[PDB]
Amino acid sequence: MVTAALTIYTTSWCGYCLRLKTALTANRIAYDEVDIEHNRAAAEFVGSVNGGNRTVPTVKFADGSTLTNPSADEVKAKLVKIAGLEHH
Repeated sequence: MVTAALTIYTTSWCGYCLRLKTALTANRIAYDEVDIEHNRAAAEFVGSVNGGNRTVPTVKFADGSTLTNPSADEVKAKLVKIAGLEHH
């Protein structure tokens, strides 16, 4: 369905949270977000794929894989191939 393009795992008290939001918004990237300290299973997941420990935001794509705190370019590059569009 690609409605869940990427799920953002972050805390509200993270430094990169609002930084990355703006980058995605400027690229009109459609995303879903859930806070990690509310969702323990998500916290566990993001904490595992994070840089050592839970600190940085992580995006879980529609393919199931993650990318630890990426920029809008980096996510666009991946997301496009998952959804389609770049073809005829």
